[PDB]
Amino acid sequence: AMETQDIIKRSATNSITPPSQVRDYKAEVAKLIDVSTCIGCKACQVACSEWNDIRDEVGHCVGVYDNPADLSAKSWTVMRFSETEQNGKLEWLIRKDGCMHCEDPGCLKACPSAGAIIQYANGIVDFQSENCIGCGYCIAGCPFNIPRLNKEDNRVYKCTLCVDRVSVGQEPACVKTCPTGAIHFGTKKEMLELAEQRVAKLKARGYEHAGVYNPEGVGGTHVMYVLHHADQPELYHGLPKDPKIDTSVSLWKGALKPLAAAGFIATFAGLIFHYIGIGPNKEVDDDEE
Amino acid sequence: AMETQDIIKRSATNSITPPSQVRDYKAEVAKLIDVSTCIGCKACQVACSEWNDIRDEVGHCVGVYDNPADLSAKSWTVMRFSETEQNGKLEWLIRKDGCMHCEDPGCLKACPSAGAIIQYANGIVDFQSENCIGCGYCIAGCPFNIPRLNKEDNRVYKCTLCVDRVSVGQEPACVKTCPTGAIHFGTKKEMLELAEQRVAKLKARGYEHAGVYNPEGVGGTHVMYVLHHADQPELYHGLPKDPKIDTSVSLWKGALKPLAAAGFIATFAGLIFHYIGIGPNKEVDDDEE
Amino acid sequence: QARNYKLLRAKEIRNTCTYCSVGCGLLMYSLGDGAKNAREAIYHIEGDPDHPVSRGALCPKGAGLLDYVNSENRLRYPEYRAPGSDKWQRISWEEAFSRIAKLMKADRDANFIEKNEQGVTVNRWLSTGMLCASGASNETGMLTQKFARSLGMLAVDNQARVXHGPTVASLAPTFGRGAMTNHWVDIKNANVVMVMGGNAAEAHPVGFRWAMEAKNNNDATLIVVDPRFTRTASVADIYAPIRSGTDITFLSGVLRYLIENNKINAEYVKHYTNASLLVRDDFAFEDGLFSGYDAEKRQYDKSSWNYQLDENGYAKRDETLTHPRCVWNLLKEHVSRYTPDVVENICGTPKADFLKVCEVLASTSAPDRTTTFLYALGWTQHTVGAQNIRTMAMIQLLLGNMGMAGGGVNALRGHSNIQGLTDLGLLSTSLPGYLTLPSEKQVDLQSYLEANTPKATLADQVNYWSNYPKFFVSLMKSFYGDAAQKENNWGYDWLPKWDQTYDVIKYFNMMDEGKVTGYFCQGFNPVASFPDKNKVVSCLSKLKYMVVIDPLVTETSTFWQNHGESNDVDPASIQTEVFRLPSTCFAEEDGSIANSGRWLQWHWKGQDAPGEARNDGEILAGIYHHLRELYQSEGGKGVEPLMKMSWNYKQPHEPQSDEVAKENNGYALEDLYDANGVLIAKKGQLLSSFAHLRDDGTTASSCWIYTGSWTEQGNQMANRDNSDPSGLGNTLGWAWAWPLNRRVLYNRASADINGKPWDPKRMLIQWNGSKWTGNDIPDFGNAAPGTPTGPFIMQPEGMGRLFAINKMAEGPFPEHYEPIETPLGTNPLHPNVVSNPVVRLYEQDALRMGKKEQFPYVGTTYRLTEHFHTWTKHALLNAIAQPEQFVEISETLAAAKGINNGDRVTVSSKRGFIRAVAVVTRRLKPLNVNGQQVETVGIPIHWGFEGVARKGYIANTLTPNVGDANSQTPEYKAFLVNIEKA
Amino acid sequence: QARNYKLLRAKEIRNTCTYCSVGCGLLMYSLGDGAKNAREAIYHIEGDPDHPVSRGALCPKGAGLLDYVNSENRLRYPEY
Ligand SMILES: Nc1nc2c(c(=O)[nH]1)N[C@H]1C(S)=C(S)[C@@H](COP(=O)(O)OP(=O)(O)OC[C@H]3O[C@@H](n4cnc5c(=O)[nH]c(N)nc54)[C@H](O)[C@@H]3O)O[C@H]1N2
Ligand SMILES: Nc1nc2c(c(=O)[nH]1)N[C@H]1C(S)=C(S)[C@@H](COP(=O)(O)OP(=O)(O)OC[C@H]3O[C@@H](n4cnc5c(=O)[nH]c(N)nc54)[C@H](O)[C@@H]3O)O[C@H]1N2
Ligand code: SF4
Ligand code: SF4
Ligand code: SF4
Ligand code: SF4
Ligand code: SF4
Ligand code: SF4
Ligand code: SF4
Ligand code: SF4
Ligand code: SF4
Ligand code: SF4
Ligand SMILES: [Mo+6]
Repeated sequence: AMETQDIIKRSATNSITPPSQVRDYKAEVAKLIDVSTCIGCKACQVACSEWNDIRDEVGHCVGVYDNPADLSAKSWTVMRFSETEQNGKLEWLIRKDGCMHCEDPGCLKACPSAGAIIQYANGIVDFQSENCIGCGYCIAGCPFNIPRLNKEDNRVYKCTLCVDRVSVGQEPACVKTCPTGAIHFGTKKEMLELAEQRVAKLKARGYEHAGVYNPEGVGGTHVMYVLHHADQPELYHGLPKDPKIDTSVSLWKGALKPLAAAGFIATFAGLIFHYIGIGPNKEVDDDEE
Repeated sequence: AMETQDIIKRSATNSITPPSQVRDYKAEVAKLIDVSTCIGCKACQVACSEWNDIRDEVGHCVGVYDNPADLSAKSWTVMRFSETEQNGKLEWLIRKDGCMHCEDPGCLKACPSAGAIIQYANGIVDFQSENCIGCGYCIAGCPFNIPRLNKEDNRVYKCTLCVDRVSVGQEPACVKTCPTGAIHFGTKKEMLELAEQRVAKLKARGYEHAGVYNPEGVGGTHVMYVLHHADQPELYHGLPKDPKIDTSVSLWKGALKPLAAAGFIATFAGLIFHYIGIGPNKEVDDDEE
Repeated sequence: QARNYKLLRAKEIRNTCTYCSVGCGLLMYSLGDGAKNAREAIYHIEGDPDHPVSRGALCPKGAGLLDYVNSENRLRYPEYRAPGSDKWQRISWEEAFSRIAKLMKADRDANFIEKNEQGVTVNRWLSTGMLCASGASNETGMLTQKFARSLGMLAVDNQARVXHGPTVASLAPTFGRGAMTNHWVDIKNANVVMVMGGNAAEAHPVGFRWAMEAKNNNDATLIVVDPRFTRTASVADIYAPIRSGTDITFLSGVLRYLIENNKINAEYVKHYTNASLLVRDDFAFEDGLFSGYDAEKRQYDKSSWNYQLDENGYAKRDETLTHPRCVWNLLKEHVSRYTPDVVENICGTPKADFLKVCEVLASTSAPDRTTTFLYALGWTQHTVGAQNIRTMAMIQLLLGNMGMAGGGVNALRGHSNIQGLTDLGLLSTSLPGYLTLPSEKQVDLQSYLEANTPKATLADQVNYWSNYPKFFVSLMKSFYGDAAQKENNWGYDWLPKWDQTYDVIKYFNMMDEGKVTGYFCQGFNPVASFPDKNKVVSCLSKLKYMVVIDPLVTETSTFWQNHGESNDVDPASIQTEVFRLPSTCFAEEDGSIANSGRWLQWHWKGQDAPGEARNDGEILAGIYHHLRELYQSEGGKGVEPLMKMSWNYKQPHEPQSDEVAKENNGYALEDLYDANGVLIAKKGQLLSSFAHLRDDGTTASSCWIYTGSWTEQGNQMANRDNSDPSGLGNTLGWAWAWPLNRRVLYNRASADINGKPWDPKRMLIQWNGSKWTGNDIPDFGNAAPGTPTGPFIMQPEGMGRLFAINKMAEGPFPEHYEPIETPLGTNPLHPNVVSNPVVRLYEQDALRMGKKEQFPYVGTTYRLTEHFHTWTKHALLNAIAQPEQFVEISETLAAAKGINNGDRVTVSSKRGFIRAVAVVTRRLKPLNVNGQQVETVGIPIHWGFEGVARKGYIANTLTPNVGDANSQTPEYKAFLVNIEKA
Repeated sequence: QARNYKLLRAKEIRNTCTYCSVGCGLLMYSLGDGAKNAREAIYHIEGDPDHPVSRGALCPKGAGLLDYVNSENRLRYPEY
């Protein structure tokens, strides 16, 4: 572990013993998914599985184009389809779903196993499986419901932002494959620029609420979207509006720990000083004099 | 460890906590050594040591061409020579020896150190030296007598099937070097095909018992042979006929463990419930009333 | 840290996607560095970033190629199924070749026809036929052509018969050639992109990127007109519904709108179309019928469908366009009936939607604005398929969009190499280079050439087909070599002569009557792809022998096997001997394939095929040599034509791709000189242009339009220069396009009569005082601006035809006719003529047609982005993407039937049934048509009984056995069905 | 995971076996990318898969060339 010496966050690691991160002068990268240019071809699902050496089961059709129906340990990205008339005419909104590579990841914050989840200087959040204990805390800590457990090895898996390709200078497999160029990749700074240019074009076409989805509640994401209707992200098969780490999780992983620590220390002190101060309670402390 | 997330077997690891193996959709590979085309040049020994950065000692000649005389920590493959007249005329049977990369490896089964031996989805069985304690259990667990201890670091070493070359798309060093093409490499499925084609040709030349050596007793191997005399593998310098993990090793590493576990738990329960049930045996339990 | 990059030391090989005609570039990776001891194995495939069309992208089909190449269903060994057997038996290649050759020789000797009843030598064999592989290389194609014709076969077709045949039948008569006019990247230059009669975002996704580039970055308007709200509609600016089978009404309505509002490029129309030519006084149209109808033969005498002739024998003209008989005025009269109300009443398209489309299209009548049409089967697969296309082509001529960058007619091809097989002539009566086999009435070479060499119909025209003799004699020299001489008319009589066209529906009608002994299915799965599957299986069951050549298990190869409802047959009752021969796939050979834009692209081998699989040329050679040797020692019928065909390859049993590609390009057989005495080529050298071909036996080429593809300068199909100096997306240095590397056909029309570009920001060619030069190779000769020479150089009159004279079977102008199975049971425009009056419908098939009382809903079949026909279901990645068969219906129909989304349903027609999951959606909605509510049931075509996706039913179990009046392409897109809960 | 592939950024040079007349093709690998400040040092040699005679193969002599090139007995200075 830590061979790259650019680990800026590490799960279950005390704040006063930070992970190796001297090689942190690197530009943050990002994937930009422009749903207004997506044709729902699923090429990204196929390219992802092919590159990553994984295959999900052959499922069933239950009335919709969506398939697989959900992310799983063997499907790291899935296209989600939504038909709606909420905006005045029939629209088919199609969105690629998978890890958002949050700047402040809830999965990492909730994880109880040291080093099971890490965040690289470039923004990629990845699972170091040797340390995963299969507790599933990360599934609840994630504001986007992304981590998935593999029944065959009790470990979670998800989109790695093709860390094995990016680490040596190549863009992710899904990015490269996208037929229409709905998916873009590069430094986050220039992806934000491309996103704003696209939003301007959508507004010029009549989408007054077009916008970039890069949620401040999780510190921004390294997988962002350009949405025709940024005022209604739920329309895109439940994309959360203003996502953030849940308050109960923040308290549980935050203040509860040192509070409990103080109680324990204080209790031990009290009991110890108590025994010593007063002495045992035996049958006769009186005939001892 | 587990960075490749395709570890299908791991030494000394409980069956209910399997190693990371989500990326398991990969074709199995295999080396096929056709001894009927081997000229005993030893190019494979040289290429192996050159590629792997190892050098054995300069030995002695004791009357045979074989040299080094045995596999060692510094010689991961050796040519074994046999002169015989058992089949009616003088024959010089020459066989390349080294790890068979068994589908069900006895070395891994016998190993007591977690992660010291692993098996990749593609069939390669390799030693992760950081975890080796030098006990040598693997030497006895191996049906082919392959593992060898390095006196200089107390760890075992053997043919890695050039995992460092195969992992990035290139065939092993010995495979590439073989002057006559006696050694072939590719997916196991197509190597089995090549083996059967070769066996057919040998039969057409009069070798009625020619056959493929891919022992079912160890679940098949990822290093296989085409033999002129598959009915007599011992002729090829002791190649085992119908090899399998030894019954004593299977019992020792198998049933003995949970049995002992039950005894321990049951004993602890008995003793504890015994003390509590009857109470101490002090000098006078009678004048206590 | 992360796992190491898995391709760092793999062998990298360049190849091309094997599925659709976009022609995306691939980079395949194999385990092994090419050393002889390492058997290469492809383990990953992704896109080639430098390819100009795909730029690294791959849709789900291309991206999942690994799972096809390594499919568990790849064929490994020759297999044989005995008469009445229920199992395969593995046999050796030599056994397969000998058995097949014996069966073929016995049948050919028994049924070969040397002479017809009128005493003419015809040398034809009709009792054994072949289906050819549009998914295989051009080199395999030429070997197949030589194999089939030397044996005298006329029942020889490739997928074109059931695909774009109607396009060739309509675009050739209208513009001069039947191919897609522009190319993929060029679409980015459009101002309006029309997707009608196609679903490009699902059927040609990577190519569709350029339509999205036009929309997003060129401010273009994307319009989709389809009975379903598709994934292309998802990204469209405008969506308008239309009832299947009514496109001619919608498009004729557009023509009426343009003419009435004078939204045309007047100077373009006046000079570049036949608008000013005068039509014979006896030409007429009334109540659904044109003049010359013979109601008993159900065909037209087309004598009146022609121009009036002047004193010099050329077409008379009236440049003022005021004469009542000029094409322009007759066109105006013909489309006057197609008012917006008529369009709404027949098509179901609301007037407000139709108006939006008319207005946007009309905005491109300006010289500097263009519309480009992207279409395919939505228009071709109808009894009026060719006429659907005629109407759209006429629209593009009125708007002045042909020959323009960002304009044209992008008739998107299907299979990766259907373009190549069409080019090479693997169609019943065709020869390579759009040449034609002799008809049995053409008793000698002179008669044959005269019939195929058109006389110019206006003075001063290029009329390039006048060169037909040079192409034909050169083809004969390629086929026969020294055996073809002036003395024996270049081997003229060795070619089979046709008495009629043996299209697939006709041939299966013959098979059903017991007239067909054997059949070859090379990369073609008719049990899945032909109409009326229950009848198809019944027909194949009458065959004595069948030979399947494929890299995968196909439903056709196992038609004799019982698969429950999916294929309820009794093996014991089927006596057919079936041979299944394992072939290579695209990744296992080098060779070339032609994409939709006419680009011949070379690809390289990445690994050996699995097991004992062999390449297509080797398989043909094995059978061919065994067969010809039998003739050498036994004699037989039709010996000479078979034995004279050349097979001049260094290794006769293993022809190499480069050898065949060079034959296609052509050679100089003697030193050649120009008229000034200058050497143009030396004996033995490859030719650089078809302009050098001669009719005197000194040149050879087995495909004249391919001359220039592999010259003395090398294999141009392997060129990889993606430079685009003009910024228009034209890359003359990548691969090689026919003809003579011209990327945009009809480009002389990109400029006005004075040579000035219609749009100065899109100049393709310009006059420099002595020649035409520019950003594309001129599809023109050296006629100076201002001369009478027209821009459509393959047309005898040099013009785009608004009036198609005597070229179309059902009329010189398009006319609305209802599908054979229509939900209305009548035609609102003329109840006396409901469907196409010249459609051919066999009595046996008429008995299998249903009526609206029993089958009230419109049935239509189409594709999903994730699968390719019934091929990709053999690949795990694609099976995961769309695992189970479904059909699409509206919320209205589902509610009426009590069907909840996801429920199982049974869809049926007069011919059979299928059962599937119901996808209930607002994307399908009933339309108001002629006072009724018309519902559509959509049936995707990807599932069946072989593969790794969930088992399903062949969609063609439902389709009608009737086709286009010109090409006999099946009406798969508009028929009748019923639906019930299941 | 496995040790990284040791030749990924080495300089690759084509040469021919120095021993017998078969003339097998070689691909030699040197430490250094050819920059003037790096003194090249061959550290691995294997066969050239494209050579028509050898097709990547090398016998024990050709396969062991590294130990000849870097032999402890290589001559270094003129001696008298
Ligand atoms: N994903 C994928 N790609 C393919 C293929 C594949 O199997 N799968 N096959 C390749 C081949 S061989 C070809 S020929 C192409 C064809 O590609 P296309 O013809 O574009 O594709 P289809 O899906 O057959 O359907 C065309 C569209 O026409 C609509 N339609 C149905 N009836 C009518 C009608 O009468 N009028 C109009 N205007 N529309 C109608 C359908 O709803 C459908 O969306 O696809 C190629 N590309
Ligand atoms: N209902 C309905 N029917 C249709 C259509 C429709 O829209 N609806 N569309 C029609 C059209 S346009 C078409 S193109 C057809 C297609 O239908 P088909 O072409 O019959 O079907 P495919 O599944 O594409 O299979 C063709 C074969 O090529 C094999 N092949 C691959 N590479 C090679 C090779 O190199 N050599 C050989 N020998 N074989 C190879 C593939 O494995 C596959 O089995 O379907 C048609 N039928
Ligand atoms: S590959 Fe691109 S266009 Fe296709 S579904 Fe994924 S994001 Fe959308
Ligand atoms: S999306 Fe979820 S899994 Fe991904 S980085 Fe954010 S919190 Fe973690
Ligand atoms: S399941 Fe999640 S939370 Fe639990 S150890 Fe593994 S990564 Fe951490
Ligand atoms: S970035 Fe890589 S891991 Fe993530 S969805 Fe795309 S292809 Fe899969
Ligand atoms: S290199 Fe090949 S021929 Fe030589 S000894 Fe080894 S296996 Fe035999
Ligand atoms: S041959 Fe021995 S060392 Fe090699 S994998 Fe088999 S049991 Fe282990
Ligand atoms: S010597 Fe063998 S058995 Fe012992 S720890 Fe090392 S690998 Fe395991
Ligand atoms: S496969 Fe590699 S480690 Fe094994 S003997 Fe051959 S060269 Fe040595
Ligand atoms: S199917 Fe067509 S669009 Fe998809 S990758 Fe292949 S050639 Fe490209
Ligand atoms: S590698 Fe061996 S056979 Fe080849 S040239 Fe060198 S000595 Fe000769
Ligand atoms: Mo097609």
